[PDB]
Amino acid sequence: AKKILVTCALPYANGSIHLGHMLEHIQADVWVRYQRMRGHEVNFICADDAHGTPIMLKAQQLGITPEQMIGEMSQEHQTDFAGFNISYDNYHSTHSEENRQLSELIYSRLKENGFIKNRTISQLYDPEKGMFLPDRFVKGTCPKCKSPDQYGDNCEVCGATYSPTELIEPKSVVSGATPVMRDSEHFFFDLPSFSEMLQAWTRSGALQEQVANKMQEWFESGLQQWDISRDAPYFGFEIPNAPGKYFYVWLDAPIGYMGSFKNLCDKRGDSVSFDEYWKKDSTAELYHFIGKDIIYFHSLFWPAMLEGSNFRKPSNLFVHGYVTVNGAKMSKSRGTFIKASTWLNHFDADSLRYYYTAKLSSRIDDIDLNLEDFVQRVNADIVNKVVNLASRNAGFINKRFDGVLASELADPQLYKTFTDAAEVIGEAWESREFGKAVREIMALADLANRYVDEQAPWVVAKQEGRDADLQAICSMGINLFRVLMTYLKPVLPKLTERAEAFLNTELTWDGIQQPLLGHKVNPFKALYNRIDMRQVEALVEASK
Ligand SMILES: CSCC[C@H](N)CC(=O)O
Ligand SMILES: [Zn+2]
Repeated sequence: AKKILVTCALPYANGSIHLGHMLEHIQADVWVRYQRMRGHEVNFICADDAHGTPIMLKAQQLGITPEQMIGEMSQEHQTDFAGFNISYDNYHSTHSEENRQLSELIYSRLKENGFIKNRTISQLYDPEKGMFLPDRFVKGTCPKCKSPDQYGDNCEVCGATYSPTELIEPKSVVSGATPVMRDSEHFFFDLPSFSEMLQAWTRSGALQEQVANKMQEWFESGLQQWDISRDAPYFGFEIPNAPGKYFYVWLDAPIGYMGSFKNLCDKRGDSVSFDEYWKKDSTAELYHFIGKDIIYFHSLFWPAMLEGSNFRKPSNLFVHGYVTVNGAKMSKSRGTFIKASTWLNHFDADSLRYYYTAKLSSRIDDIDLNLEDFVQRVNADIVNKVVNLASRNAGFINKRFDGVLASELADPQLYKTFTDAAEVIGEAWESREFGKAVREIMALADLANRYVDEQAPWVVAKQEGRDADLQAICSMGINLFRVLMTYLKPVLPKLTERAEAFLNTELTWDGIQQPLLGHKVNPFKALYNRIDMRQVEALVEASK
């Protein structure tokens, strides 16, 4: 049995969960649920990313403490993820004593080992508020086209890009005061010292080809020292021995993966597992599921931080693409920027889990939620292929055979075809070729429905003396449903629970080798109903 620690990226505390987050958390959860079904020790770890200047300022604007605000969003996030049945073993916060201690420990080791440099930089500063301004908190007039009210390093009228120091008549977004350049000592992590180590990691063949290609572009451009400090006022962790200095959010954020695991171990009273998973000699596996917009932090800064502080590095990074809706980036004006909470007012979680899983692969390409296709595919595949095998057969079993399945399989060869597919389907789940697994499963579902059509139970049922034939056919279909629901158990947790209640059995991966014979099943109300485009139209309207 493997020991596996899996994470998803830590959601920003000052935004609601949306369908882009859900792609990542669903992808990870399907993989995690499969690994648990194969008997491994799995720890699925996440947390909110709760630090930084935007959070500090938003809390001030709301007139509440940052602690109050992040606490409220953590609850909102966890409610949403729970509604999608994301099966975390722990959901913590980067704003935690565990992450503080681990961030201070890693920093102190990096510093003792020679990987922290001090250098003075010059940055725009709001003298009224009394704070350095990140680029997006500076506004002014575009130096090229003279358009007013442009933010940060780019103009949304003419498209020009420039340093915010080039803005005409610059203003602080916080106070309206004119910012000035001010010097400040910053601490830098010496990423370039890890170049050779990181290049060897890139060539090993573990990472997604597309990610390794991006890494080569970054090595070509040249690694640079990384500014990991921010001046007060800040919401984050203060740097030991450096009054008025804080760790930049992105330094402490991946350490939050460790902090969340430490929290889980401590709450369990488990004094051994943290070191078993994070020491350099670990035999446990560590996987980060992440989006393509945060590769650099996880593939360059993070392994180097771990190496330099005497911890193990990730076994793999699993990177996915962006979510599009109807082929395009999510659009507020079109109602396609869809929150996870809004989704659940209109559809169940299983429908989206299924749709994403059917499109996902081991590559980093974007995943398109085409809403018309969503309706067609859920109805065709879930209602009419898989659930149909239960719904078309269970009525006869319950009404004419007292709920009892036949004592033998009607078509043992066909059953073996279904169980023989377990190796390829499981390999597809394992390798993250989710679309391939779904295609195989639905090909089997087509065979199962062809079997039932060939036996014509709606004819057999009306013909005198054919009761045994009817029970045989319907029991065979139910056993095929049992197998397909096992293969789909990582994908469709709630439907699976309903299937298990109907079948009077928990679905295990190995259990498919023992069909249900001479076995009582239960009645059920609709296992899964059809959806329609009116519901899609309502979702879109509700999201505008
Ligand atoms: C350690 S992963 C942290 C991920 C960031 N919170 C994503 C973002 O804010 O864009
Ligand atoms: Zn301009």
